[PDB]
Amino acid sequence: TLHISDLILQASPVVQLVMLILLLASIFSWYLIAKLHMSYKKARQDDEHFQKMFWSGAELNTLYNNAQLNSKRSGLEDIFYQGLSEFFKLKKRQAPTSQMIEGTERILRVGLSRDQGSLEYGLGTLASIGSVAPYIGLFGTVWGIMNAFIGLAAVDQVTLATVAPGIAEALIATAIGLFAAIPAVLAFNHFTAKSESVYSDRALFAEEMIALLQRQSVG
Amino acid sequence: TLHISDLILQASPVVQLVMLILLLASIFSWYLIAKLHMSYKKARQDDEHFQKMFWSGAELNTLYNNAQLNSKRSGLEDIFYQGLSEFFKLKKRQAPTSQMIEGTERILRVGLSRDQGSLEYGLGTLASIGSVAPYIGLFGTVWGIMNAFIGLAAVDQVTLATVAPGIAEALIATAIGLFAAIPAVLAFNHFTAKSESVYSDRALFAEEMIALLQRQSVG
Amino acid sequence: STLHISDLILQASPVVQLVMLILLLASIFSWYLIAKLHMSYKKARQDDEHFQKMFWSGAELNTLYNNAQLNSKRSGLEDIFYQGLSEFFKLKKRQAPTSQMIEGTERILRVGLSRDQGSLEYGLGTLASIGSVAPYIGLFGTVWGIMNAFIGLAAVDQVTLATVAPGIAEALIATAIGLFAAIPAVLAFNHFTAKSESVYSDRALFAEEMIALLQRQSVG
Amino acid sequence: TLHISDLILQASPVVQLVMLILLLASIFSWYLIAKLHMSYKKARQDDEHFQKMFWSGAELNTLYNNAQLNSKRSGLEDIFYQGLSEFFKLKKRQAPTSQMIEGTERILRVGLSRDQGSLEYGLGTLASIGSVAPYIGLFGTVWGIMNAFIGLAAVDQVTLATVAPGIAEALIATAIGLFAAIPAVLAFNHFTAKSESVYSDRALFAEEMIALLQRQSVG
Amino acid sequence: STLHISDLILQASPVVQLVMLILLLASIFSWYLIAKLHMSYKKARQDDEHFQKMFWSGAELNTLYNNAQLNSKRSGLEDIFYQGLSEFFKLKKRQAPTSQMIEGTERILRVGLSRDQGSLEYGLGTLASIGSVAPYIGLFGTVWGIMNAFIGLAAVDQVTLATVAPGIAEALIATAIGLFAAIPAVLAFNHFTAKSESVYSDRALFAEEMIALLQRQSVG
Amino acid sequence: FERIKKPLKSDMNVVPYIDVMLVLLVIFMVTAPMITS
Amino acid sequence: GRFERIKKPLKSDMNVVPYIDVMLVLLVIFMVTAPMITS
Repeated sequence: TLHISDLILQASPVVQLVMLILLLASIFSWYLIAKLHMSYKKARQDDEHFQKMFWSGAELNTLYNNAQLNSKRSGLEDIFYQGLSEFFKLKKRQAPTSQMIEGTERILRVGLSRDQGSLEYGLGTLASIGSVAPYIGLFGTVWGIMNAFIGLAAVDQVTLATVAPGIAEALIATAIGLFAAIPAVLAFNHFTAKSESVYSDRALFAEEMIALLQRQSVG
Repeated sequence: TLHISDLILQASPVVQLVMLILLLASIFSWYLIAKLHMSYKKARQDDEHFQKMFWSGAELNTLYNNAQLNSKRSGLEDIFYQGLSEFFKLKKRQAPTSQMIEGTERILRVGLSRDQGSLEYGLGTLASIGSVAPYIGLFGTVWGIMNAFIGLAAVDQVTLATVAPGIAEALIATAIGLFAAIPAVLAFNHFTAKSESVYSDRALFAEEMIALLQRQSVG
Repeated sequence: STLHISDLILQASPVVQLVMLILLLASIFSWYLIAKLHMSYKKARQDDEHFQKMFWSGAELNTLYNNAQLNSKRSGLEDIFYQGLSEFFKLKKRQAPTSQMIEGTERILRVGLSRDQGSLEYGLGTLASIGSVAPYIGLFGTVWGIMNAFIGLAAVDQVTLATVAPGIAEALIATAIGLFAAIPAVLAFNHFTAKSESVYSDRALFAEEMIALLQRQSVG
Repeated sequence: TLHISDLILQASPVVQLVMLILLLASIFSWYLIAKLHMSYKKARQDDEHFQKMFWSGAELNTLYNNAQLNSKRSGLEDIFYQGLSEFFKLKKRQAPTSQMIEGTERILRVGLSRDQGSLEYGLGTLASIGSVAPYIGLFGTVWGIMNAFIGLAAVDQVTLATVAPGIAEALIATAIGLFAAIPAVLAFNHFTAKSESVYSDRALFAEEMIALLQRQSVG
Repeated sequence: STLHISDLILQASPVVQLVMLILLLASIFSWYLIAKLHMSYKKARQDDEHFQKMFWSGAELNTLYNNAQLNSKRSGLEDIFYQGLSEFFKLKKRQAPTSQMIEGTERILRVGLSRDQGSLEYGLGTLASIGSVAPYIGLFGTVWGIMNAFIGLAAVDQVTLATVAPGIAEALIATAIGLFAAIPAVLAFNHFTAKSESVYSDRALFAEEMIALLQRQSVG
Repeated sequence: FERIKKPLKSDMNVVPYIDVMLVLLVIFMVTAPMITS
Repeated sequence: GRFERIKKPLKSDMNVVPYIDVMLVLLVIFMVTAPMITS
C-alpha cells in the first residue's frame, strides 16, 4: 500500500533535496533539448536552401546582392556574405589574389567558428548533467541508507517492516538520478553527431567556395 | 524459452517498457551492424578493383573516359573522376602548375571527406546505443529492487512470492542491458577501426594520384 | 546525523580512514582551485572588457602604447597588445616591408596569447584528474569495507547485524565521500573549460582584428 | 581472529600469484613515477635557466659559442644549438631569408619532437599498468569465487561462515587490483599534462627565437 | 594448478565447451602473432638504426643512392630513402623549380612512410579485436552456463546452493579463460602501439632531416 | 590529407554501475540476517 | 599552430562498461542471500 509519491513527499531532508535537484536538472535538460532541436532543424533547413540556391548556376554577384537585400540571414547566407564582402573589399583595393584567398579562408573560419559556437548553446550543460546525475542520485541513496541504519541500529531487533521503506526512499534517489540522466546522455550523443555532420557540411561548402573563387579569379 | 517469456509479462509497466526499449535497441543495432558490414565489404571490393585497374599502366584519359561512361560509379572511381575533372577544368585555363595541383588537392580532399562521411551512415546510432543501454539496464535493476522492497514493506510475513518478481525484474533488466549494450560497443570500435583503415588507404591513393599528375604536368 | 558520522569515522579500519583522509584533502584542494580559478577568470573578463572599450573609444595607437608603457601592473590583452605592436615598432625603426612586418607582429600576438592562456588554465587538469579518479578511490574504500565486513562475518559463528554493521559503515562512508569529492570537480571542470574556450576565442578574434587594423594603417 | 596477512598466506596459489604480480606492478609503477618526476624537474629547471640566460641581453653569437663549447647541452640548449647551426649553415652560402627561416623552423621542429619524445620515457608503461591491473584483479576475483564455490560443494550444510573466507579472498584480489591502478592513472594524467605544458613552453620559446632571427636578418 | 580444473574442462555443456575451445584457439593465435610481430619490430628497429648511422656517417649522398641501387633486398627506411630520392632525381631530370622538387619528394616520402607503417603493424588490429572481444564472449559463455545450471533444475528438485554450486563452478571457467586470453592481448597491444609510435616518430624525423639536407644542397 | 571533423573537449563519465551494484550488495548482506522464513 | 609534435595521432575507444565484475557481484548476492531464504 505504498506509492512512489508517498515515498517522495516524506523522507529525510538530504535525500529530498537530492531528488529536488535531480527533478530540476531533468526539467532543465528537457528545455535545452527542445530549444537545441529547434535550432538544429532551422540550421539544417537554411543550409539545404542555401546549397540549392548556390549550385543552381546563378551568378555569384547576384547571390551577393541577394545576401545584401536579405536581413534575417543567419547561416550559410551570412557567412557566405561576410566572405564575399571581404573578398570584394580587396577587389576594390589592389593586392595579389593569393593573400585575398588566405583572407577569405580566415574570415570563413571565423564565421564558421562563431556560428557553431552560437549554435551549440548548452551542449556542455547536457554533458555535465548526464555525467553527474547518477553520482548525485547515488550520493542520495548512500545518505538515505546511512540515515535509516543509524536511526535503526540499537532499537531492539528491527523487523523488515521497519527497515524496508527507508531503503525504498534511499533507492528512489538513484532511480530519479538515472531517469534524469537518460535524456541527457541520449540528446548529447545524438546532437554532437548532428553538430559534426553540420560542421562537416559547412567546411566542405567553404572549400568548394574557395575552389570556385580561385578558379574564376586566376582567369 | 517459455519461462522467460512468462516472467517478462505480469511485470511492472515501467520495467516492461525498459525491456521493450532494450529489445528494440538490440534489434536495431543488429540490423545496423549487418548493413554497415555489407557496405564496408562492397567499398573494399570496389577500392581494390579500381586499384588494380588504375595501376595496370593504362592511359590516363582512357580511365577518365571510362569514368565518364559509368553512371552508377561510386567510391574512388567517383572521387578520382571528380579531382582530375577539376584538373582538366584548370588545364583548359592557363593556370600555373602549383595552383593547378593545389586545386586538385582540394577537390580530392572534399571528395574523400564527403564519401567517407556517406560511408559511416549509422555508426553514431551504435555509439548512442552502446553508451545509453547500460544506463537503462541499471535503471531497470534499481526499479526492480524498488518494487521488491515496496512489496516487502507491506506483507509482514515476507514469503518468497512477495520478493520474487522484483528480483526477477532486476535480473532480466540487467541481462537485457548487457545483451543490447555489448555488441553495440564492440561493433562501434571494430567499424571505426575499419573506417580509419579505409580512409588511410584512400588518402594514400589520392596522394599517389597527385604525384603522378604533378610528374606528368612538369613534362 | 552529524553527531554520529564522526564516531563512525573514528573506529573505522586504518586503511579506509587513510582513504577518507585522502578524499577530504582532495575535496578541499578542489574547492580551493575552484575559488582561485573563478576569481582569476572574473578578473580576466573584467580586464578584457576594460581594454576593449579603452581601445575602441577612438584613441590613436601611439597614445595607447604610452598607456601600456606606464601601466606597470598590465595584464591580459594590455600585455598582449603591449607586446605585439611593440614588435611592430621594432621592425619600423629599421626599414622593412609591411608583409613580414605583419607576419612578425601576428607571430608575437600568437606567442602572447598562447602564453597567457596557458597561464590562465592553471590547475583545471588537476580538477579533471580528481573528478575522474576520486570515484575509483571510493570504489577501493567500499571494496575494502565489504572485505572487512566479510572477515568479521567469517570470524563470528552466528550471523548478526552487530557483526556486519561496521564494515558496511566504512564502505558506505567511503563511497559517499568519494562522490562528494568527485561531483564539484566535474562540474567546475566542464564550466571552466567552456569559459576558457570562450576567452581564447575572443582573444583570437581580437588578435585578427588587431592585425587587420595595423595592415590598414600601414597601407594608409 | 582472521588477520589480512593470515588470508594472504592461507591462499590458493593462483590468486596468490595474482597478488604477487600486482604488488610487483605497483612497485614498478612507483619507480617509474619517481624517475619521470626527477626527469621533468631537471628539464624544467634547465629550461628556465636557459630562457633567463638567453633573454638576459647577451649577444647571439656569444651564446652560440657558449653552447658549442658546452659538451652536455641538455634539452633546450641543444635545440638552440641545432637551430642556429642550421641557420648559420644556410647563411654561409648565399640564400634568401625566407628559405633560411623555413629551414631553421624545420630543424627546430625536428629537435623539439625528438627531445620531447626522449623526455616522456615510460609513460606508455604507466598507461598499460593503469589499464590492465584492474583486469588482473578481476581474474583474481573470478578465481576466488570459483574456489569458494568448489569449497562449498563439499560441506554438508552451508552457512555464511563457510563462504565468507572465499569471498574475502575474491575481494582482496580486486582490492589489490584497484590499489595498483590509482598511482598509474594519476601519474599518467598529471605527467601528460606536465609534458604538454613543457612542450608548449619550448615551442613558444622557439617561436620567439624565430622572431629574433628574422628581426636580425631583415636589418 | 589442480586436477579439479582438469575435471571441469574435460566435461561441460556443449556450447560452453565450444566457447572454451574458441577462447583457447584465440589465445594461441594471439601468442603466435605477438611472437611474429615482435620479431618483425626488432628487425625493423635494427635496420632503421643501421641505416641512420650509415646515412649520418658522412658518406656522399649519391654514393648512398648507388648503394640503394646495388642492394637487392632493400626494406624499411631504405626503401623510403630510395623512393624519395629517386622521385627527386626524376623531377630533376625534367626541368622543374626547386620548390616543386622538394614538395614532390616530401609527398613521396610521406606516401611511402604511411605505406610501410601500414605494412609493418600487420596483426595489431587482431590484438585489438581479441583484447576487446575475448572477455565478453567468455562472459556470455559463463552466463549461458549458469542459466543452463538453473534450468537443469527447473524441474525443481531443490535450488539449494549446495546443489547448484557445481553448475556455477563449471560456468566460471568461461569467464576465467576469457580474461586469461584477454590480458596478453591488451598488454601486447599497448606495448606494441607504443613501439609503433616510436618507430613512426623516428622515421618522420629522419624524413624531415632528409628534406632539410636536400633543401640545403639545392640552393648551393 | 586530413579528415574534416572537429574534436570536442567535454567528455562523459562511465556510469557508476559497479558502485550501485556494491550498494545493492551492502543492502542484501545487511537485510539477509533479518529475514526468518 | 606551426611547431606541433611529430607523432602518429592516437585514437581513443568508446569505453565499455565491465559486466564481468557485475556478474561476480550478482553471484556474491546469491551466495549471501540463498542460505537464509531457502531455509
